[PDB]
Amino acid sequence: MRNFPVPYSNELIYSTIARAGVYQGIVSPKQLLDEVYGNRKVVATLGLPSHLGVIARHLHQTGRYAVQQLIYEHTLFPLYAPFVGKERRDEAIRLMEYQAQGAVHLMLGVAASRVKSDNRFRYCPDCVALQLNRYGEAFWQRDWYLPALPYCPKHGALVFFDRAVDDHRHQFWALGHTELLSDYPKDSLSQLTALAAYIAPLLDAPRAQELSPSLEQWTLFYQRLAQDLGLTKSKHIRHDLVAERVRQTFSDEALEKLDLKLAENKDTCWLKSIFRKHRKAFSYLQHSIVWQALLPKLTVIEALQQASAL
Amino acid sequence: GATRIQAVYRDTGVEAYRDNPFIEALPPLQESVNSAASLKSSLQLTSSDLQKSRVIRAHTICRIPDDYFQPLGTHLLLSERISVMIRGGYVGRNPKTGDLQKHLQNGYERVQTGELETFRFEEARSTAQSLLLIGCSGSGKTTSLHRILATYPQVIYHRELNVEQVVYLKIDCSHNGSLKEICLNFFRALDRALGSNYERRYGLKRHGIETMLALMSQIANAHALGLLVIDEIQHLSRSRSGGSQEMLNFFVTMVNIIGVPVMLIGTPKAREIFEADFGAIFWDPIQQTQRGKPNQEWIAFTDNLWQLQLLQRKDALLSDEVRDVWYELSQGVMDIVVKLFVLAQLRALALGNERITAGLLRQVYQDELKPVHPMLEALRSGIPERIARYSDLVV
Amino acid sequence: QNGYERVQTGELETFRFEEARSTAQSLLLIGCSGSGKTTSLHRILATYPQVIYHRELNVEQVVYLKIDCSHNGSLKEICLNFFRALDRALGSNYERRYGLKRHGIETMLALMSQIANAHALGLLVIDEIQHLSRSRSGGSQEMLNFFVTMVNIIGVPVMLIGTPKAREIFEADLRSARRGAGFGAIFWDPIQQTQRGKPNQEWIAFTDN
Amino acid sequence: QNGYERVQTGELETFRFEEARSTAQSLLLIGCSGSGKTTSLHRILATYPQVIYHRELNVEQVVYLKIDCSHNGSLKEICLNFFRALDRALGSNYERRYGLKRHGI
DNA sequence: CGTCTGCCCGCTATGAGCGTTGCATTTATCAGGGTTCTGGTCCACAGTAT
DNA sequence: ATACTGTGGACCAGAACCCTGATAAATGCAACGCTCATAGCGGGCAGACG
Ligand SMILES: Nc1ncnc2c1ncn2[C@@H]1O[C@H](COP(=O)(O)OP(=O)(O)OP(O)(O)=S)[C@@H](O)[C@H]1O
Ligand SMILES: Nc1ncnc2c1ncn2[C@@H]1O[C@H](COP(=O)(O)OP(=O)(O)OP(O)(O)=S)[C@@H](O)[C@H]1O
Ligand SMILES: Nc1ncnc2c1ncn2[C@@H]1O[C@H](COP(=O)(O)OP(=O)(O)O)[C@@H](O)[C@H]1O
Ligand SMILES: [Mg+2]
Ligand SMILES: [Mg+2]
Ligand SMILES: [Mg+2]
Ligand SMILES: [Zn+2]
Repeated sequence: MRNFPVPYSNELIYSTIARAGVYQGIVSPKQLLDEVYGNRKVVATLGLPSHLGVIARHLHQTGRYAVQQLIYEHTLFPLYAPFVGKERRDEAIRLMEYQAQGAVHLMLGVAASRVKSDNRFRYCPDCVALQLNRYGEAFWQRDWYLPALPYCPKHGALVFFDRAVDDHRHQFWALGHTELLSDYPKDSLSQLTALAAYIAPLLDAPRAQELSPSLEQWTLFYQRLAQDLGLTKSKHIRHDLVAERVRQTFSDEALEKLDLKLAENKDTCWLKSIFRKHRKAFSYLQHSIVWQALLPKLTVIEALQQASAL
Repeated sequence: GATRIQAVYRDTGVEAYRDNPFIEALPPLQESVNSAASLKSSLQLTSSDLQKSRVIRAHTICRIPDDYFQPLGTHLLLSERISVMIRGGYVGRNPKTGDLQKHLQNGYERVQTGELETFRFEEARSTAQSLLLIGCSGSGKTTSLHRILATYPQVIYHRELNVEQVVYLKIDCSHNGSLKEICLNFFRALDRALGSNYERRYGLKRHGIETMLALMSQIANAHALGLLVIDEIQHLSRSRSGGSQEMLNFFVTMVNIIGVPVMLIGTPKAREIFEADFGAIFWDPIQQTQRGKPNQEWIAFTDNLWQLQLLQRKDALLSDEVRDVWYELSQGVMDIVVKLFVLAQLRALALGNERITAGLLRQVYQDELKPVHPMLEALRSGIPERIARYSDLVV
Repeated sequence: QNGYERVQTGELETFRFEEARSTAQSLLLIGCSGSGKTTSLHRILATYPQVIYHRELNVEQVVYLKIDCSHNGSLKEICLNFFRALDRALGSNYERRYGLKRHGIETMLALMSQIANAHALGLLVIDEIQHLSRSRSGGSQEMLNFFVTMVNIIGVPVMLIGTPKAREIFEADLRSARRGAGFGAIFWDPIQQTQRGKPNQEWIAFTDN
Repeated sequence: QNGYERVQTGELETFRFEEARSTAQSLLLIGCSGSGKTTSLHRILATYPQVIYHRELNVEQVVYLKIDCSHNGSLKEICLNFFRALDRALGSNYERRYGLKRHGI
């Protein structure tokens, strides 16, 4: 292949490969797969792609784009990079440079939740006006495809349309504005919009590249925070004051939508598992909620730096 | 195929050429004072070559036709027109400010719905212009075009983008006016000027003709093709049933809709195709007298040619009689003027009389130029009825 | 690259990049039958080796090649005679690969322009050019164009040999007459007993030996 | 005539004459193994003469026909057992006409 | 004006290009097993009541 | 001070995706037939010398 497009600012590599067949008139997905990759066994994935390296070979002459920049700038890897830990981050980085697709998901065990959900093609109708008036092109953006938030950190809700990524495995699809215009207002929650705005600057932060704590650092950080905060039992939780603060900060409907409904009655709760000794990595949502409810005036990067340094 | 050149951007002084990389990576425009001297060529003739053996002095003479070029008045005008219509076809295809990307999105509809008038955007305009060249056979249409287009780098590579700009391309028609074998000629030239393989990708998967015509205009925009030249357009007369009009319209759509400039070269016989339905340039052989005084072009041409002799007993200077017989036999057609000189010298070497006279010119013309006699006789007669068949002069 | 950089800076006014090769040379040999047009060529070309192998490179320079026209006047069989003759000059096979029935004349004419540059041919002589006229495959204008486009592609010089009835084939237009007499035209005649006012010496020399 | 366009179109609800009507019914039979659901049917249907040839017309009326479902559950084999059983009771050759050609269901 | 000289003319054989066909290959479907993964479960220990 | 409530922690078994094998169904390519232009011979029929 002779003319592989450079990725736009804040774009997933899926959109770049999709445009690399619109720019040259390739219609059948098998021909595009045989040209770009050389195999017909590859699977299209939005977020955390594999088979990288052949993409870096096409962009070789433009010296800037290498495998590290593609991994850390045009994927969803920085959301999972710090929370997993130093042990598996390097293995996942090594694995994404070769032909192991599902092994990367297995190594990033937080993403290894077996079957996923909400694979419909999302978009934000307000950002597309800026995309068309600035570039002349429309493309998938990393803000839209957060793992569990169907919200835009600057405008609000996302307009879904019912086409699934897994509907056609080998097809790369590119957004078209004539098909796109199906905007209708929906219900909006300001608390989740604020959460999305809080969680957005993590993506474009260089600190997440080289800084990641471990499990015992996490539990020491949590126990020191609880002891200094003062709403604790004898080396244990009050189980009421922290939950009351969480309910004050966020409504029950928001947690029900986020699939993290609080369960006071049962002994097995995600918050309780967070407090107790860590045994497995947790998602970004739980850490973000804990940080926001317990540290109401500190940014994400500085909070992670405080958790990791000590 | 061709060596790629890393682009360095210049500062054009024209307001319209503000920040278009495709026309700042091009070599600068030249004035007419040096444009008539950038094309001149000649053969060396070291002064020690007159004393060499007869076989070496015979193999040296034969390279005169391939290395002697003299710029004329019309070459400057053709060069200026080509330069303007190359640099003016890029202003509507700016790659930075989202203007080339509006053209590549429209082209996917055309290859997808199989129609060349399908549009998604409406503010994507194109400015191409067009040209057409007509002249008699042997007048020098192709050798004075390969020389003009030899100052441009063809393939250029940009590092800020990831685009390989192909400045110009050249193909020619099929021996019949076929439809499927012009698209394949375009693909063959394109992947012989780059090293890729598009003939296996397109055109070998059993596509219909409209799909091929749609794919031909998209890969010509992926690489910003500045100029397209189709040689020997007179082959179009032998087309299939009604196929002559189809490509004549297609070469109009690309200039008007897609935006790629198109140039056509042919003989006077190809005027009938356009008459039934583009700017026109007409080329004619040199006339000895047009103002009532001897033409300066003919004097300059003969005077510069006469200084390329390896004969030992060469004449001091060209006399009037030799010039008159040289024009009488050749009548001004470019190919005969040089070939007659080459053959006269080649015979003067072997015959033993290392001189050039009028009688030797007449004898060589009578012996070695038999098949070309009737056309030159018709030209010498100057009767429109005789020229109505062949001799390639436009009435 | 240095020339381009200097012409963009402004030091050097002019620069000339790569150019294209000129049209191949061509010759026409016309003479009556029985004059010795095949024997002369086969004795002249016998002093040249056919296939020379170069060690520094990896090319087998085929110095010359000889084919002949087809009795049909067909244009697609003089594209297969090329492959058939070149498979005998060398030990390779090309009529099996490039001689399919899917390819047209316009595609075979471009496939034979690549194996004529992989092996750097020096000549291509076509014998018995008389057999072109009155062909049911196409008209006269569909072969007078095939010759022009074949001269303008291959790059190797071509030589054409035929009887004096082949003059009318190539004397139909200036475009083909100019190319036929590309490097002169040779017309052959039988020996004359009396030259000017004295008996010929060539006749006596030929008869005595 | 209604059935020709169903072949051409491929949709089995089209019609050309509205006056054409169907007057057929349906039956279902279920019983445990060993009850005699096959031999009793054979004995009942042995009264009728199957193929009857008409002289004023040129048709050959087929009173009844019996096939069985394929073990594999295939959809292309139930449509081939029909042709096999039809040309076994007529002596014709319809499987080569219809089954051999590349046809969708 | 009719048979021979031109004329007509239906017919016949040939070749290059385009449209169609049968076989082998790829692709898809389904059952079985399995092997680690993780998700909830019970046991022993620290701190509190008589 | 010592016996009971709560809790931290170590932990097995249901289970989900991957690998293997056998059979059925959807394409792609090499081969074959249809169609159109071009050239010509010989016989049968409109106007000739007799
Ligand atoms: N200005 C010139 N000075 C010297 N030789 C010239 C000049 N113009 C043309 N020639 C000669 O013309 C010949 C090249 O002829 P062409 O350019 O191919 O003619 P043409 O126009 O291609 O004819 P065709 O067959 O119709 S394409 C060479 O012998 C050149 O030397
Ligand atoms: N009324 C009857 N008198 C005598 N024999 C009978 C009678 N009914 C059934 N049979 C016998 O029972 C058998 C008939 O059963 P089958 O012909 O095998 O069909 P079936 O009972 O439906 O079993 P299937 O088809 O496998 S479910 C034969 O052996 C008959 O001889
Ligand atoms: N210059 C010659 N000297 C001796 N014999 C000659 C000469 N030219 C021709 N011949 C004889 O003429 C014969 C026929 O020549 P040939 O190769 O058939 O020429 P063409 O093919 O042009 O007729 C050859 O057998 C050859 O012996
Ligand atoms: Mg030319
Ligand atoms: Mg011979
Ligand atoms: Mg039964
Ligand atoms: Zn938005």
